[PDB]
Amino acid sequence: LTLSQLIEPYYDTLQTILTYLPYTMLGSDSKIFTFSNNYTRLEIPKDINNSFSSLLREVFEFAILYKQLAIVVDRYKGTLVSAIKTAYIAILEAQLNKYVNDINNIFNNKPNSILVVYNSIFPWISILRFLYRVSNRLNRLDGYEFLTFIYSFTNHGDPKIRGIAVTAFTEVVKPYYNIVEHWIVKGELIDNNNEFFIIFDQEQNEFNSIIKLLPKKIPAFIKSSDKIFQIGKTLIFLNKYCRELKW
Amino acid sequence: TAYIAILEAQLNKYVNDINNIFNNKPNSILVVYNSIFPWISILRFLYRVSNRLNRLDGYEFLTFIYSFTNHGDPKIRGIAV
Amino acid sequence: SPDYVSLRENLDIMSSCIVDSVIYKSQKIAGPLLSQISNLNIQQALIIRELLFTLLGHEGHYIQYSKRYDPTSQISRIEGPDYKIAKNLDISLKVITKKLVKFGKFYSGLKSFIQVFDNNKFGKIVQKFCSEVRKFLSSYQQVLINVEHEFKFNKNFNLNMLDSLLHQEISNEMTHLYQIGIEISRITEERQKGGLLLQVIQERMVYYKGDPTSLDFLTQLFDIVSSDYIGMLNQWLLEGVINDPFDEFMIREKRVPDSFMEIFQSKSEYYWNELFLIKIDGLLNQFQNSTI
Amino acid sequence: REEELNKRIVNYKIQLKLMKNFLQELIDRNN
Amino acid sequence: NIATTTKSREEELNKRIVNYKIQLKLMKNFLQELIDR
Repeated sequence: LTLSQLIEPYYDTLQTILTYLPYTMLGSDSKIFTFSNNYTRLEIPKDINNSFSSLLREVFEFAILYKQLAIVVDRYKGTLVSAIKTAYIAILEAQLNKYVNDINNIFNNKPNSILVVYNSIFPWISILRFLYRVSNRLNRLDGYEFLTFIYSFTNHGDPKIRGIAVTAFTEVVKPYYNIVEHWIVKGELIDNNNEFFIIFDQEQNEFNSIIKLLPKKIPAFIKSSDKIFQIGKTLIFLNKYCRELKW
Repeated sequence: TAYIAILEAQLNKYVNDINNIFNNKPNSILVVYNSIFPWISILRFLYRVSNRLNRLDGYEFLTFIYSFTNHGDPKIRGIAV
Repeated sequence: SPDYVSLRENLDIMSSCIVDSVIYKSQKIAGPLLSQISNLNIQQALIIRELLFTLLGHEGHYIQYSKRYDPTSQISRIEGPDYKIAKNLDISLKVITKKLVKFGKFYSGLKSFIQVFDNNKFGKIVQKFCSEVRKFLSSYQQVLINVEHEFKFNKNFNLNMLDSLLHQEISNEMTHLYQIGIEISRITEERQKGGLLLQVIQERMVYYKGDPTSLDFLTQLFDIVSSDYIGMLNQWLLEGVINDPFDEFMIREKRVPDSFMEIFQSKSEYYWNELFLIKIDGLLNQFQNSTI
Repeated sequence: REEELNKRIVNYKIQLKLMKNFLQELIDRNN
Repeated sequence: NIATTTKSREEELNKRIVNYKIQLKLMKNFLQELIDR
């Protein structure tokens, strides 16, 4: 007889866990694990002795965090108006899709114990924690403060954290570069919200002062800003006052 | 330090040998003794050398070990070299 | 009483989100008394089952945290918990277990070290070291999984085999990482009453200068950890640009206050001769030369 | 005799260092 | 006695002191301009 058999009579606890664990990991209610309080806490049932409960408390960190991220993604999918936050939500959805596929792989290969499950998903601790922390501040932070907040993480020394930060920053910053592209090429302003370093003044009654620069909002990753402003102003002047549409 | 490193390697081999001797359920004390018998010279030599790791300096220790490489016994000279 | 796993309420980007300072008051399922069991095989299997969870830092039915371990204190978490073994275990099994328990202490200490020292205020060197610690933990769990598989299917498995395997496989690297981490904790708590990691590794490496495997591991760790510092130095000497805003780099360029901008623009000599400095604290012995 | 000149030289070295440290302190505090 | 040499020792020391009196006074003027604002 193996070691695990001789202990069976003297050790009582509810493979059955692995039967209902995949449904709990995907942020869904289970016969033995039930969420409560708007999916902010998970109740471990009776008949799970000290050790297994202590181990599960580490595994269930992924389930609750993923459920919170899924709630955020489903809630703010098409409600936010700012382009920066929308791009952030898009990359967040992509990351969650990858996580779900990873879980499906971990449980397609029938696992032997809870520990192999924990080890398989272990590399996702930093990604999930970072995404939860950033999404937690999607409300108070404005369109530009959010971009600056993410940008500060691209310098993180940790390859995993900096990898996810620089992965998300590309798509988060693309809309800003689209604003700059429209301003540079045609000479027009797109951002309806205050998330750019060039603005207008409808109340003004003279050309040279309708457009003004905001030196405080100039991002660090942009270059030759004082030339971008002049290019855009001269374009507006040419295509709306001189009416030289051909050139 | 290098001497301690090789000593640790030898002790690891000895522990693995003991594990083999008792994984094969022995019948009596004598089979146990015969199985580990070839380790008498290695253990005695290592204990004797390590006993003088304090008083001997860095170079005197090297010269002390070097004198055993000329030992005629294949087992003792094997471990010394 | 119901059991709940609830969400807890320079930001710590890797600090545990859920509550983990919960210590169970009494066992949820009452197991057999250890004194009641007299057979050696049963005791060995029971202690093995309890030990698999202990090695990850969790409590068991027969291995319990010492009353001195307070999760609130930072130093207590960093140094890891101390375990007490039930008095009714067999003497030989108790000794062997007391040797193996230390591995759970190191693992818990490292896991709590990551959740504290991996933020922006501790610099790129410490962050990159936390990366190594997290990769080592991932490797160590594959040593624990194999042990569990052998316990489950191998009939010849016994406590001595576990002791020999763990000691011969993962003890050395774990000891190195734990010692470096606890030394960092000691130094950083002393300084409150960054680049210092390289000094700790170099100081640590003097004792293992003759050991091949330990020296190889320490040299590899030093090489990967220092790579960020080499990046800063390379950019400084090739393009004259300082990049990382953590003030880690030795050549400290400082911003002129807005109140003095007009003054410093006129007298650019003082701008270019006073607002570039060399931070002597973070210098290695290679750069400890005036001309260099 | 020239000992006196050397002594004054070192005194002015210290005074210059103090002035530079004063500049650094002032700038650090204003920031 | 200290060796005599073709180069004027006292001249070198005096020039060093004068160059240390220019740096001090320029630094003082700059600090005065900095403090009064």
